[PDB]
Amino acid sequence: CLGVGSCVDFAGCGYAVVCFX
Repeated sequence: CLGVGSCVDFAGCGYAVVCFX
């Protein structure tokens, strides 16, 4: 869940700057 749009964190926001984390 971040303001980035490269990947997703699936933390409710649906935005992650990484996919390996």
